[PDB]
Amino acid sequence: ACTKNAIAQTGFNKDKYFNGDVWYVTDYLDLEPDDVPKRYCAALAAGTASGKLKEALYHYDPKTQDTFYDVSELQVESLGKYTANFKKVDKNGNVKVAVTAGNYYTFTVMYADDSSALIHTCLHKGNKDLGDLYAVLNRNKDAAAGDKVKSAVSAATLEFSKFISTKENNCAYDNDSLKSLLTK
Ligand code: HEM
Repeated sequence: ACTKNAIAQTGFNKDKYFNGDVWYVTDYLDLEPDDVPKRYCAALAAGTASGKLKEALYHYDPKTQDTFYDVSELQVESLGKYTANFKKVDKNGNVKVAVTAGNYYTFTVMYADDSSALIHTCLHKGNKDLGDLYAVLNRNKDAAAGDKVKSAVSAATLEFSKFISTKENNCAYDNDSLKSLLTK
């Protein structure tokens, strides 16, 4: 179960965040015990496509090889805070699991600049939530976390030392598929 009302960044710049480009997860923190694997990778694209606010997600377990993509339309709750009902798709946007009530995530942009971001998500999927999940993002998949985003982690009353890095998993991303999925 999720327990945090994450606060969106003051002055959040939606058009810069949702510019159609890719964000890589470099570090993550799940508040719940062994909610997610210790070794993981993930990335997303975020943009407006034909007037609609969209995200495309990619998940890959580097040990089991489990791979999936998602597309969602984001609804606005407030500046930087969204509710997303997702559909599981292949990399080409063909639907594998349709949108359904009960399958949604919330998404809060706590900090962002042109290169880095801190987000919170709460996943709801039928019978399961995946507890509060924080993610440090970068435009460069290999970037070490800089002072702006590390300071934002501190300002959220979190300890960056507890975040788990994704960097040592050899993950490789299809950033072309992520961008194209925004339209699907
Ligand atoms: C970057 C932000 C992230 C968002 C918005 C997000 C969102 C989601 C969504 C919507 C699903 C369900 C997809 C489907 O069934 O079609 C999912 C599943 C999952 N995510 Fe994330 N995720 C993100 C990052 C992560 C990270 C960094 C981990 C870390 C380990 C992670 C681990 C998982 C796991 C293991 C599942 C499978 C859950 C299951 O079905 O039991 N996610 N995520």
